Amino acid sequence: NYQPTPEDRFTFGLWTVGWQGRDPFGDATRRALDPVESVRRLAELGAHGVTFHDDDLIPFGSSDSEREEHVKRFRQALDDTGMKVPMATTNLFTHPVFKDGGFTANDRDVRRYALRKTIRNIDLAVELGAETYVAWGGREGAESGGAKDVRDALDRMKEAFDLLGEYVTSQGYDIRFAIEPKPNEPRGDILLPTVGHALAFIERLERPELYGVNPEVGHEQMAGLNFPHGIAQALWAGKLFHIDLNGQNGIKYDQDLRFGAGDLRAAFWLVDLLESAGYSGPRHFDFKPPRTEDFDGVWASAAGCMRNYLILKERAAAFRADPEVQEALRASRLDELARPTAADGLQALLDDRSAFEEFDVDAAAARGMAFERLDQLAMDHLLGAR
Amino acid sequence: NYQPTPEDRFTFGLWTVGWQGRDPFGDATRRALDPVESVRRLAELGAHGVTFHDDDLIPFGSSDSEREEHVKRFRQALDDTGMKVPMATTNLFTHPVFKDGGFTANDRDVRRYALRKTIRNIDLAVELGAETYVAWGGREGAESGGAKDVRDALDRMKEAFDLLGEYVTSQGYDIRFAIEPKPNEPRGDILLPTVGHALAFIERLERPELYGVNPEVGHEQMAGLNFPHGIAQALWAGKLFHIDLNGQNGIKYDQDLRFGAGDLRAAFWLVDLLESAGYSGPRHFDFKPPRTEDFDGVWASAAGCMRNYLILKERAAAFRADPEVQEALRASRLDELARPTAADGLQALLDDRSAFEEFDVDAAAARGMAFERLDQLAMDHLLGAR
Amino acid sequence: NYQPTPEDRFTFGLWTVGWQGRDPFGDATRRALDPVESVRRLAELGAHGVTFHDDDLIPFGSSDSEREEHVKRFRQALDDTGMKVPMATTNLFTHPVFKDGGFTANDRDVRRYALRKTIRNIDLAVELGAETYVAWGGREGAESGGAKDVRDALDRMKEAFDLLGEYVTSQGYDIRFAIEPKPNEPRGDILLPTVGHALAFIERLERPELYGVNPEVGHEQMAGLNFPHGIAQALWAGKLFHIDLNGQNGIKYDQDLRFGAGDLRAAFWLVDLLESAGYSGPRHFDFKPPRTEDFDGVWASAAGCMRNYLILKERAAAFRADPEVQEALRASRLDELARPTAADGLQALLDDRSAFEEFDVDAAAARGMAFERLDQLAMDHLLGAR
Amino acid sequence: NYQPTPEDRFTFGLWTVGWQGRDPFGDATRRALDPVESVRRLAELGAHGVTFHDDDLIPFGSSDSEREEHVKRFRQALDDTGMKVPMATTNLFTHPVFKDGGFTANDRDVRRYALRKTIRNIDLAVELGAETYVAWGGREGAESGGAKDVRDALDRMKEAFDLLGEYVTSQGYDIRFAIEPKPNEPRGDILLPTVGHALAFIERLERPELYGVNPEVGHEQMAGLNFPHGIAQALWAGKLFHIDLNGQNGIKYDQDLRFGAGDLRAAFWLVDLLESAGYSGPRHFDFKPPRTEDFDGVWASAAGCMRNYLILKERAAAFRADPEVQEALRASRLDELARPTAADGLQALLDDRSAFEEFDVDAAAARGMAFERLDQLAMDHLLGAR
Ligand SMILES: [Mg+2]
Ligand SMILES: [Mg+2]
Ligand SMILES: [Mg+2]
Ligand SMILES: [Mg+2]
Ligand SMILES: [Mg+2]
Ligand SMILES: [Mg+2]
Ligand SMILES: [Mg+2]
Ligand SMILES: [Mg+2]
Repeated sequence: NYQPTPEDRFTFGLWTVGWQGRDPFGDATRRALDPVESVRRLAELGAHGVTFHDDDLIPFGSSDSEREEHVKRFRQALDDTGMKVPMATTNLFTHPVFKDGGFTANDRDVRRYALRKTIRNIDLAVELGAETYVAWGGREGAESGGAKDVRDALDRMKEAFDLLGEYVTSQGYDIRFAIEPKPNEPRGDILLPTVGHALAFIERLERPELYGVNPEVGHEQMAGLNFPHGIAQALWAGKLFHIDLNGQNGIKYDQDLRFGAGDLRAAFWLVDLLESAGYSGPRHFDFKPPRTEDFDGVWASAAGCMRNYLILKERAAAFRADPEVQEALRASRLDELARPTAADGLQALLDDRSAFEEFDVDAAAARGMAFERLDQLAMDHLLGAR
Repeated sequence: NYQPTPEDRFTFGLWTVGWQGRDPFGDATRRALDPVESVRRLAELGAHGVTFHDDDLIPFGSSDSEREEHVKRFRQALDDTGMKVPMATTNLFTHPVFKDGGFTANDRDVRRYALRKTIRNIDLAVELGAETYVAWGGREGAESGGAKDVRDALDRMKEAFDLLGEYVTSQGYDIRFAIEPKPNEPRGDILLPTVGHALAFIERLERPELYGVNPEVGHEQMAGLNFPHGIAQALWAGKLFHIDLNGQNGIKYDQDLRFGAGDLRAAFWLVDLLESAGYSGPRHFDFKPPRTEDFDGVWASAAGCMRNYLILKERAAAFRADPEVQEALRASRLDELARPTAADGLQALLDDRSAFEEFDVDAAAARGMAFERLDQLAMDHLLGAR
Repeated sequence: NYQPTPEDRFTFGLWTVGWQGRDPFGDATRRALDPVESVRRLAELGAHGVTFHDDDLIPFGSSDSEREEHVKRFRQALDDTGMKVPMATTNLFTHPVFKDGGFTANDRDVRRYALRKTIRNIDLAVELGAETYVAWGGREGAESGGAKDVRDALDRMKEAFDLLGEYVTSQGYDIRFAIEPKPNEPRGDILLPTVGHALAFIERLERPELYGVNPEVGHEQMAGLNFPHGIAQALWAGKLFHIDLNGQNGIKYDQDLRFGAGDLRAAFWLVDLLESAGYSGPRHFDFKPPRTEDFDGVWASAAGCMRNYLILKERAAAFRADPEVQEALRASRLDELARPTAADGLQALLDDRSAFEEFDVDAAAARGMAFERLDQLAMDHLLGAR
Repeated sequence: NYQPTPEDRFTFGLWTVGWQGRDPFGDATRRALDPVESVRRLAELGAHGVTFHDDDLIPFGSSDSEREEHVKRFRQALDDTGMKVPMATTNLFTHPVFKDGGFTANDRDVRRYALRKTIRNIDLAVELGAETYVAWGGREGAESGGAKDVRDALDRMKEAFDLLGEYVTSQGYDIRFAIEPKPNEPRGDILLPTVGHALAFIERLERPELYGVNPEVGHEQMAGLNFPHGIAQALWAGKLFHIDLNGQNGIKYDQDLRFGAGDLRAAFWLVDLLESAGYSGPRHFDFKPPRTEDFDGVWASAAGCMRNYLILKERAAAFRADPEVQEALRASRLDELARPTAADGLQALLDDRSAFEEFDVDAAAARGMAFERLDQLAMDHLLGAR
């Protein structure tokens, strides 16, 4: 009954099930989890692997000696469980030194420190076998207009990512970068606030082939945007390197609900798209078990993430395989959308009198699109009424 | 007292002061304006020029004979007033044939018709001396998930813009295209919903140098985004070809208030940015005089657009020239943001022990950014308290 | 298979399936429907009844003679089909005279005209057997701060509703009023913008027992509010006289999607609440078939409204009847929420040392709420995985 | 130059300038402030008084002995400075025991504990001379639909407030309660989410005269609502007992910016309303100095709160005193809005043929409202261009 296996490629951040429940108005409600027990519990639930910030695994300020001991304990748990580490990232947001950003801090010495902290963790990520390195610039931004010249900040952001790209190519590392956008919180406005802004920025880097996006369901929805549409544009550009799955109820603070919560129909269309397009990367959950929950609720919440993906996967597959849906797709002319507008070329189009001079505009306008019948078949499939 | 002259490059769409006041719930409250009287009245107000949709100037369905007479009347009014036409665009949204889009309609024959309708108006725009041709894909989108395969739609959108680019280069026209993003309305979700999505899409076109963005204040604010930040990224990419100025009160329907209304502080930071960066294109107002107004209120509203720009221009210039503000900018290290993070290169950075091993993280964290004092000086300048 | 019957009390506005598809940017895509054919088609679909604005049934400006003929045709169709008319309302928003409002227009003569137009339709509504009279003040509001003194406007709004209440009591009519809130559109801000504001206003009227609320799914969601929570407060106050069912995708223009579209999980919790609380009024759909659709799509969209309600009704009933869910409700202490905090009284509470002096705050804090397991059971029931 | 004095009645929460800068993603950037030094520094800035949560003044878990010493130190600083304490409140949100709420927690023993914790602080507030006791139910709410039966929760909320009202009347205390609404954060949805919901709830309490609202600028704007409109309705109902002043940039997390930041024009219309209506309560700032700031930035931010109020007060007064504005108000018929619609009564209205039968609807519709000229005069006054 919708049981995950490591072949489903479900992954979790250490910081997700490990979130102690401290929010802007309240103290932690759960004790800290040992990264080793998180790996063990996730493996029993059917997870494929885990991800980490440097500071999740190695407490900030650790000596090189303690650092080695933390990695060895972690590596032993991975060996014992068969869990993989497909992605890693840097914490450039918790420590007070990053209060005005890491890569785009106004202070130059902070920017240099941020780069050195990142490079150190890239080495560790490669050693653990990570294939994607995520950058979430949570402190890159501003609360007021004069605090940040955004053109200069984008220069600094490009400089930082270009240097990271020079570092991985000079070391011969087989790792790629993924930028994770977020529109706001904790800064009043964050630089590169949506998937689109991040995709546009990547095209200005020196080695654009090394960089893609790591979109998160809830973050695009914090701007009221259609997440499946944004994912489709990232896939269209060949830039969907990784994805963060969770839930969000509209435009408000970043909720990080378990996947399937929040906008359920958007979750259906997302799974339909990822499975149809053959996305083969990790299905990563960046979620927070609500601070109302004890540790039993943490693992129930994590299990629910994977369960909801598998239920939606089944429903989307039944939707696409239904002959009546295939009939409805043709009635709405989805087949015609996939055909070129003018494969005959510009000159043939200009000479084609049926495209303008003799085009019956009233007859074309009278054709219904039959979209509502199609959408109700999708609803019926989602709800199990077909 | 803040009087505009044609040297200020203020322009208005015919459809702005010409809006009759029909909204989704109500009939028109004003009679239609002759395009010739709009040109005359705007010239008396100090405007530099006007813009038009094809269907604003030539009523849909006009014969070639009536078309010639409409253009000649319009050209005579331009000659009589000295008004310019710096931009033109196509109406691909009003007629029922465009109910599922123009360039990305599911029906192939509609897509071909949309291209022919656009090409015809490009010829006219060039004849009138327009330098920028704007495309607002208001019907390109969907209300439901299955109605539009977004990857196929982006293929169709790229095909359409590539064909337009082939057309202007083969004709030898000196005109460039600007895509105007909008996140929603009238479609449930519109393709290329923000400046970022449009910038990313442009980089996939065959001749990207021909295409830029035409951002609108209110449209980015309909996604809760920081409009000056988005403009800065467009300037950083070299893609700000045109701009639509107006006002918007938050995330809701597209209000198109007169410029300066809505988010007043964002308007200040926008003008500061455009003037500092030396933007030399038209200051175009895409606004709607509220349907509460008679024709006297229409011209008062249009005059207010230009007045508010000139007041904000004065205040932003006083802000940047104030020695105390220049002192505060250095106190907040805006000068350091403009300096390279690592002009010494990657290897020097890796060997620099002051960037990590010997970096005093507690001393750097204790430095205040002094952003609040800087922002209050900006407030004082905006309010005329300095 | 989820077939509606008139016993389900599904009703539709004439203006819903009759919407011609004119939006702020486009002309109508469908021809006008005769109110008589709408009644016939809805009856065949299983609807219980219809609702109307005065101007939906009797074209504005009609003579008393034409008025009588329009009512007689309509009454004959009701007799032929068995359809009821449970609710009626006034159009105080389409005609230009209402551009600054009806009851709160700045012009006194418009306010008097608005009252007379309303009173005339109350008489007709009573004659047709309507039990609820809805008031949606779509033009009561402002785009700018100085245009409307809101305290004076609330005086005028109270005066108007008090006069309507005096009229129905003096005539001996058995009809009640329901105020329909909306936060914005077509005005920049609308007075009484949410269910809460309307409930508070009602308590200041001379005869508060005559007035309740007519909340609409999409309107509360245009403020990002939880619609089932707002309905619960209206039920708690005894003021849910009527309800408008539809769908909305977040904070944007009023979409009026078919019910079940938009926020699907909120639709589930709404149906669960209405059915558990024993709401016995009409299930009214205020929706607009998208303008992409021809007339076949209109009736498919209307049928989908009722189908989705019946599917959700089945799923919510299975959720509440599931013994495992009843167990989970007790594990989350929903039973304790229903028990008085201090039925022993204030003095016993003050003397109860187990409530403070000897309360084990750490042991209470450690109890998990088990909310995530409960919410996943709700998800499983909604998706038909149980 | 816009200097505050204690006669301006500016007050600050201890938790405002005392905020250490811990946010959901980052550690504190400032050390804790002694409440005594906050009182001294605020007095030097011209503040009138301070407010506190119980846990701001007396650390949680303090013995009665330490409690007495904390109050005595605080009282001495008030005596030394002349600072007043006009308002106090309870922290029912930080400690883990309150993770599912205080007054509406599902666990009955937590609800009883919450009441006892509140009653203890009411005694202290009265001893310090507070006139208003604020309740912000930050944890009263839910992240999921089944976790909270909202009708039962409203019963529990009414029970709690009724008991507090019985307590203050039985003790003979001269204190009133003010409910502070917030739509979300830290809960997914918070009960009584707006001013309207809180006003409606108050009317169901046993002694409604004891309860009013404490609206906060940013909280109503988190629902996209017009804050001056909501304040006007609270004033109209006689329920504006207190107010929280700050700034917010649209629909997102609760920013608590200094007053005047965020929506500047809404701040102008708010001050215009408070001063015109003769609001005589405290001008309380509930704001957070951004965590980018050191302690010098904290006091600059607090000073900016008061400065911006005084500048806006001057501009609103000049606006209302300008003869040209008074002329424009009559041109827009604000005088007619203040006059009764039908002081002649219902029967005279029904017999008045000029209100309907002979009303010239086309002539009334043609009248412009002149709102745009009025709004530009307001803009000119705000910007100091008049
Ligand atoms: Mg998130
Ligand atoms: Mg993430
Ligand atoms: Mg617009
Ligand atoms: Mg525009
Ligand atoms: Mg609606
Ligand atoms: Mg409605
Ligand atoms: Mg706040
Ligand atoms: Mg507050």
